[PDB]
Formats: sequence, structure tokens, C-alpha cells
Amino acid sequence: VQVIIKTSYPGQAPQIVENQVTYPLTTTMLSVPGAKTVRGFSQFGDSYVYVIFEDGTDPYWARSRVLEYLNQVQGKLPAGVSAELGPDATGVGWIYEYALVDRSGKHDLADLRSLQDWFLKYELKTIPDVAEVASVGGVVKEYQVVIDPQ
Amino acid sequence: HIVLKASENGVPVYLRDVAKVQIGPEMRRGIAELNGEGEVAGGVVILRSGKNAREVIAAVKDKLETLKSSLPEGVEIVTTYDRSQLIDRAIDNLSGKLLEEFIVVAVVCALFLWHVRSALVAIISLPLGLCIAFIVMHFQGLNANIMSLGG
Amino acid sequence: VIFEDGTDPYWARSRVLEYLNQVQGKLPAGVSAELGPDATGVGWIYEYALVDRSGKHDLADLRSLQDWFLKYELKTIPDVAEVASVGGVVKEYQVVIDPQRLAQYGISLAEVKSALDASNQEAGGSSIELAEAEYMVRASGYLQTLDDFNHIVLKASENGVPVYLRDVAKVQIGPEMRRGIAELNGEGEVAGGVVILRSGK
Amino acid sequence: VLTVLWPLNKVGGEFLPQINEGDLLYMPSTLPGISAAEAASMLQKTDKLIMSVPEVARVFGKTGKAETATDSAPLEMVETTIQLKPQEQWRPGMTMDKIIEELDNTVRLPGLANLWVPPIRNAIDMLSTGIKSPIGIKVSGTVLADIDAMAEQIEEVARTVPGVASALAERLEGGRYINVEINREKAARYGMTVADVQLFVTSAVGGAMVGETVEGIARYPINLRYPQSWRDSPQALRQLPILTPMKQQITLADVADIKVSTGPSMLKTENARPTSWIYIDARDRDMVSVVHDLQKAIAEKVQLKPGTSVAFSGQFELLERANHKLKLMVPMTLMIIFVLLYLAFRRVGEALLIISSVPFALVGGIWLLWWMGFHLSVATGTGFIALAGVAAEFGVVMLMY
Amino acid sequence: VTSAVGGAMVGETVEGIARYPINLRYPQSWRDSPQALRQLPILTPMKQQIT
Amino acid sequence: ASGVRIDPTQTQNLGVKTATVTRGPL
Amino acid sequence: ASGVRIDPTQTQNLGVKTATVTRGPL
Amino acid sequence: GVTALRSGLAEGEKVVSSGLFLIDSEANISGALERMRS
Amino acid sequence: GVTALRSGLAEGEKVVSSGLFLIDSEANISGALERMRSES
Repeated sequence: VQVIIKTSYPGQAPQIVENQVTYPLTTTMLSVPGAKTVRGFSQFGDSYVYVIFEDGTDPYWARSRVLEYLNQVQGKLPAGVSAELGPDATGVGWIYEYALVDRSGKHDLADLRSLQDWFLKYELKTIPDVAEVASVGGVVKEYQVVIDPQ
Repeated sequence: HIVLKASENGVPVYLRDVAKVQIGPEMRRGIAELNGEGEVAGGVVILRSGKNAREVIAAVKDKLETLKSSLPEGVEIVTTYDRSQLIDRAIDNLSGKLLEEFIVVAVVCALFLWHVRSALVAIISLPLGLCIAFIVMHFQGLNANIMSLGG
Repeated sequence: VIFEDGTDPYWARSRVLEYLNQVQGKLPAGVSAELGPDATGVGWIYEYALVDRSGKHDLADLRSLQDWFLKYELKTIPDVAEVASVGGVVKEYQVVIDPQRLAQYGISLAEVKSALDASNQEAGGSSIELAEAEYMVRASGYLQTLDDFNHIVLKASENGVPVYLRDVAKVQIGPEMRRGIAELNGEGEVAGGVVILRSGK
Repeated sequence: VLTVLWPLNKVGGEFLPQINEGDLLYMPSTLPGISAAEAASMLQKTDKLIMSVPEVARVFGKTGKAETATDSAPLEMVETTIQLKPQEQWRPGMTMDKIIEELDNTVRLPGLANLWVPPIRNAIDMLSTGIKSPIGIKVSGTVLADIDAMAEQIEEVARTVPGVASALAERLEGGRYINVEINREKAARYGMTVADVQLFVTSAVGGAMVGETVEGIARYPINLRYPQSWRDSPQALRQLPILTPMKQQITLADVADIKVSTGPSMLKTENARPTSWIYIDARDRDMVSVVHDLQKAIAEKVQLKPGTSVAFSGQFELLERANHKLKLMVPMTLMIIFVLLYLAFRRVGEALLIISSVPFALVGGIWLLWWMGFHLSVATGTGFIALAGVAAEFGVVMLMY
Repeated sequence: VTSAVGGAMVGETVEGIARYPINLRYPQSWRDSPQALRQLPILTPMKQQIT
Repeated sequence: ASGVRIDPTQTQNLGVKTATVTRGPL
Repeated sequence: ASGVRIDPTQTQNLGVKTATVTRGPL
Repeated sequence: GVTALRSGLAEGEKVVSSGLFLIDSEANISGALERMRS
Repeated sequence: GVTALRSGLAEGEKVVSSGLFLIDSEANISGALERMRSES
């Protein structure tokens, strides 16, 4: 039984993400009722906190528990950051995996990644038992305003 | 045409005066490659841990048929991982064996019990001890898997 | 919030929280309704005090020793909902503004607070590729030296001659507004801590 | 029982038999420093070498993470999902292992540890222990440098072991940096607050997202930045054009220094304690025999430091948890079987004759495993508790007559 | 009132895991007693010195 | 010791978006 | 022996490129 | 939406319509183009 | 896109420019990097 906690902290050093988010997030999730191990990750601007619960622990209890503890902790976190609650499943829930390709060239990376994020990602999340439809790869269209310093 | 500065004259200074506004790619976090002959965008269906995989894959399988019409001309959807393909090969193997034992046993309990009805009795007991085992599993909540059929 | 007999502890909790949502709005902008610890006043099991008789350490040195060492080497023990620090003194970077220097240098209180509020944070500027390797760009700017306070820019003329915080304030280390006070054997004030047990364990 | 002790000291030990799913995942572990540019290029090259094997049908290379919390992998690590052609198409004498041997021999580039594990096998191994490889090593500590010095020794001693193919330890501070050490004095000069300077770091040099456009349901990111040229290299940053609030044109190196450094790449926080994992890929030998040999090599050729704590997680960890629960299980099985015999015949030492008839049965069991070339596991284990229940069943009906 | 007379916390420094409070305030003398507050030195936005 | 070679140059064969240079007016 | 040997068929798969060290003005 | 060129291409050459082939947050453009020739 | 070196090399030698990373990685692993630092 696992429940994820993903907090985003933009541009902040990996060591800063730890000292202000990850660490104070793992030490509080340890003393949570029925927590076996709490593995943590401090990436350059990302705080992944994995919480593993002991055997035979009600899945939707371990969830509604993390959330109540994630309240009294939402304060100890920097102003801007917000502790997001992970999806219902795990790495194992990766059932169906596919790729989008157009060999005619009429469509490209971005045209398809958007096709995923705003069409397939919704025509699929409406299916019961499907907790999430994660888009992988491709390119996200970005309005790049390039300033000329001169 | 994003206003930055405007004199009394009415002559303004737009964003276009200090920047080119181009459409580009964002900082990529995930990269997908296919058959080592191109980069593509994909997607993975996440199943709510503890629900039925074979169950959902079906719904998904057919939903893509409903949309094969709604897709832009030239868009192909290549699959790269279907866990249902295994479940079937794993269930047809347990069934295959679960059937073989039966017969191999019937033949063995028909040679040491040289009467047709004598062996018949034991032959009729299996499909029953079978059913009772299955009925229980529905109340318990044990779906059919290689492990719950290996027993 | 006291609940009636035989009411599931972790129900009464997850209940207060859902009600604390539709109420989080009726509250003033800045305020936030915090959720209390799992235990009660009774969960006060182990209570102790920190003392150094050599003088090599003082109130603040020990209260910090509690807040950032003991408070963590203890919360990792199961059944322990909280390790509350009691007494002692919290180190506080006291910027004492001289009202007279303000006028003399032509700086308002607001000008100070604002400038202060923008001279103590780090910022990341993406990464960059060198020798096929990711090079994170870290931009320093954290306060950690008294001089850093003393060097908080307030005003700068064309000349290039600036006016630092050190021109209108002494930056001294002091005690915070004490809320809890701990005394031991009526012969000294000390910092302590109490282990809170998760009610029912 | 004595003649069965030979097949005993001849078989290997494993947790669970290597189940054969239709596919398999390529995991390659590489040093921390790699960049998205070279990583994506490294990826395609890998896939071209995978697809080059006549057995595989599709390949789905994936470096970095997908849009979900369930994927927290970095751009430096890769998960390609390989699909093998129907089992009715493999070359003549091809076996799963004989395929994995051509994959781990065909697909390989300098400075790269190749791991090949089944899709589901893997994804489950990582949820229980965290390790992606069967054999895992956890070096816990409170001094980053220290634990790394231990992972580097333990790493190089792993490749000297008979059965190991590729062992690598993820460094904890193998990341590169370009520090912008702002100078409050130099900046205050031009009348700039720290924030004022930093804005250039995040937005001018970095691609800081400033806002989002809206087109219906969908969303779009907007960002500010100087052309890549002004931020090519460190030196370019030293001359990063800044327009001070007072309309003075200066360079970034006029309000700061910029120095390159080496530090944390990603902090693994297992139970608040920092830790480094050492991924080992051995497939030829049997698991337990490898880990045991790893336990010797590490023990003799590595002196621990104070706050350092080496551990042997992975699948071997799951085996020690089971072997302690099972060794406490035989007594139960032997006192329950002892009383169901004590009840049917009522005779004392007579029930001691039937219960003492299973040792000879276990004997026969092990011999078959040895000949069948099987590894002792929790799979074989159950096969003796269920086999012992049968030797007792028989044990009675041979006393009935 | 909050910052000059009171010890209003303006910000927090960061040193690793730990946290530190920062505050602004006139020396205790300008806020000793009520009368002292009646003559609490204020520098209006228009650079006028008043109480 | 597999002498199995492979083209190290990037490859894009899964369709590409192409437009052609044309002589015209802005 | 200072250095590290690498299977030429591996490096060529990586598509390694080399450049000569010239002396002159930067 | 269409830039005019002065020199470099000849009327008729095929050109891919994507600067979307290099990761924005730093794929050293110069060295990210060298990966497409040899 | 080009650096200058005050010293360390000698005109004529060849240097890896593409794939530098993975190369130096294996060079770091084979201890070649530590062997390089222990000679001077």
C-alpha cells in the first residue's frame, strides 16, 4: 500500500528542496499510523515523497491519513509550495502503454503531445478503475518570448 | 502588441520592439523513442491499485475504436505494452493443464477401477469440488489467477 | 472539540477536517485553521529539562538544540505524535531601527521593510549543457551573516554611493517573544521538552 | 537422509522463480552528470541496438519521467519497454536467457550498466524494496561524501564476483553546478536588490515560466529569455547584459562572481536517512550464491566508516524475511500434524511413527529438484509443506491395513 | 504600531533545516510608556517629521 | 564481443513536418 | 598503465567524434 | 509568420518546420545540430 | 564555442568532442581518473 506526495519547488537547489520540503515531509510521514518505510527524493525543483504502509492496511485509510497530516505540515512548507497528493495507483499500475506516430509528416511531436494532453487524456480518464492517464514524451507547445538584451 | 511604454505623443512601445515571439518546445522532462527510428509522444494507462487489469484494458481497447474516426488523418496509434496479452496466455496455460490433469487422472482411475461407472464417480466429483471451490472464491473475493488456480 | 463516547478517534478527525474546508473560507484572508496533534494534555508522558552548568551553552543554544535535534531524533519513534519544546529562548535577528537615522538619511519605515524582504532568498536559473552534462545554475542570496543584514541596500545615488541598512540600524542577536518559561529547582531557567503520546497507544 | 544431503549442497537459492512475461524492460544506470541532450541521443542508439535483435518486435525507449507521480525517474536513467516477437518465431535453439545474452552483449555502450528485468517483476520489486535490480545494496549514512566512498568500494568489488555482469552505484553528489555568487556590495552600487539581480538568472538565463495562455480546455506556457547565445557558457554569463534600474548598462560579473562546483544530484531519503543504492545484474549464477559471495568480498575488502551502514536489500531481503517466518512455521506444521494423528489413532509413539515418515519424503523431493535443475525458493518451499501433508495422509492409510 | 512599537516579525532566515525570525523595532526606549508613544517619531511619506 | 554496428546519427523516419522554400513577397 | 581501452565497435556505435589540438589566437 | 531569407537556400529546397527538435532548456544548439550529420 | 588552454596539452594530440561524457564516465570507473591523479 503506497501513497505519493509530489511537491514542486521551482529552480530551488536540490539541497534546498530537501532542507525545506522533503526532509520535513518524510520525518512527519514516518510518525504516521502504520508507516513501514518512507522513501524520499530531492530533485532540482521537485520533492517526491513515497510512503509505504505496513501489510493489511486499508488503502483508503492510509490515504485519508496522509491528507490530514499533510494539513498540519502544509504550514511548515515555504510560502509558494503546495503538497500535492499522488494518484491512487503505483508504478505497477502501468497497464497499457502506447505511442503516437504520424508517418505522413502532417503532424509532429507537439501536435501529438497536445493531442494526448487534451483528447486521449480525457477520453480515457472517464473509464472506471483508471486512476490516471499519464502522457509520456512528445513536446509541449511554448510561447517563447525571446528578449533582445540590446 | 503587449504595451510596454507610451509617450504623451501617443506613440507606444510594444513587446515586438524588444523581442521576437516564437513558438518553441518546453523543457522536456520525458523522452519517448520508438524502434530506434524516431521520437514520439505516448501515454500510459494507470490502473487503480487493486482493480482488474484485464477488465479495464478491454474498455480502453474498444474506446480507441470509437475514436479511430475522430482522429486527424495520418494519426496512428502503436501499442508498446499490453498486459492483457500475458494474462490470456497465463490463463490458457493453467486451464490447459487443469484439463490435462483431469483426463490423465480419469484414465488412471479408469485402469485401476476397471468398471466404467466406478471411474465415472471420481470423474463426476472433480467438476463439483471444482464448482464449490469457485463459488467460495466469489464470496471471498479471489479472482482467477495462475496462483489461485495452481492451488 | 470533544466527541461523545465510543466515537472512532480517526473518524472524529477526518470529520473536523472536511468541515474545516467549508469553513476555511469564512475566515479572514491571512488566517489558516491548523489541525491539532493526535494526542491530548494527558499524552504528556516524558518531561525533561536541558541544563549546562559549565556555561559553555546558554538558553538559546539549548532551545535550538531542542528544536532541531531532539525534536527530530524523537518524532521518529512510533506512537509519539509530537515532541513539544518548552521554555528556553529562540534566537532572533533583531534589526533595531534608529528613528533619528531614518530622517537623517531620508528613509521611511516602509522603504526598509520592503528592501529587507527582497535580500534573503535563493533562485534557480535552469541548467546548461557543457561536455554533454547538465549544469544547474544556483543564485545565492540567503541571509546568514550579520554583515549581510548590515549590507541590505536601501538607497543609491547616481554616484554609486549606496545607503545600507547599517546606516539606520544596529543588527543585534536577541531573544524572541517568549511564550513558555521553564524553571528548574528554583535555581535557574532552562529549555526543556515533553514527549506527547498518541492517545490510546 | 544422508544421501539426500548431497543434492542439498549442490542447488542454489532464490526468492521466486524467474517468471516469463511476454516482454522485458531495459534499465541502464549511468553516472549522475548526463544531460537531456546526450541522454536522448544515448537512448535512440540503445534502441537501434535492441531492435537489431531478430527476436524483438517493438521497443519503447523512455528516459526521464512521464506526466505522473508514479514516475519519478530522472533524465539520466532510462526505462525502455521491449516487446519480443511471438514465442513461435524465435530462432531455432533460442531461449529467454539465450536472448537476454544477445541483448546484454549487443546493446552496450561505455560507462553504462545494463539491466534486463521483466515489466511486472520490476515494477513490484521497486515498490517493496526500491531496488530495480534483483540484487541491491543500501549504504546508509549521515555524511554524503562518506557513504559515496563506501558505494565506490562496494561497487568495484561487485564486478570481481564470479556471477555479476554489471554493477553500478548511483553517486549522491555527482552533479554539476554554475554558481551565481551575488555580491550585495557590488549590486547595491548600481542600486539593485538581490531579487533584482536574480530575475536575470531565472528569466534571462533560465527559461522561467512567467504565465499561461488559455485556449479552451487546453493550457499553454509562456516564458522569457535571452537568445541561447547570451547563456552558452559560463564566460557568456560573466558578460550577461544587465540594464540596471538606473538605466546603467553592465555585465552580470559586475554584480557577482560565477564559479563551477560539484555537489548533490539528488538526495535519496529512506526514512530520513540519506542512502545510496548499488544495482547489481547477475543472471548466470543463482541469486543466493551470488549475494553470499558479495557478502564476503565486501566484508573483507571494505573497512566501514563511523556513520556508515551497509545493507543487502533487493530480492534477497524478501528471502530473509520469508526464511525466518517459515523456520517458525515448521514447528506449527509439525505440532498440528502431530495432534491430528494423536486424535485419529489415540496412540502415543504410534503417531510419532507417521509424523516421522515425512523426512524420507522431503528427501525424495530434493533429489527431483536437483535433477530437474531447480533452485530452492518459496515456490519449492510450499511444495514441501503441501507434500508433507500428503506423506501424513498416506502415513495413516498405510497403518489402517 | 506593529513594527516600530511592536516586534512584528518581518521575515525568516534559513540555515539548513532550522529557521530564524527577523524583526524590526525602535529601541525599547521610544516605546517605554504611553507618553513615549505620544511622541513616537514618525517620518511621513512626505518626509515630514512628526509624532 | 559483438561487432554489431549501428548508425549513431539521429534518425527521424516516423514522419516529418516539411515545407518548401518559395519565391514570394512579404 | 594510465588510460582505459574501449571496444572500438562500442565507441563507433556511440558515434564518437575527435578534434585535433591546434595552437593559435582565441 | 514567414521570414524572408537573403542567402543560404535555393528556391525549392525542402525545410522541416520545427525548432521543436531541441530541448529548450539547454541543448547547446551548435552541438545539437552536429548530431544530424557525419 | 571554443576554449583556450594556458597549458596541459601539446599541439598535435587528439581530443574527444562527441560522446565525451559516457567516455569519461567509463574512464572514471576504470579508475583511469584516479590513476591520472596519482602520477602527479
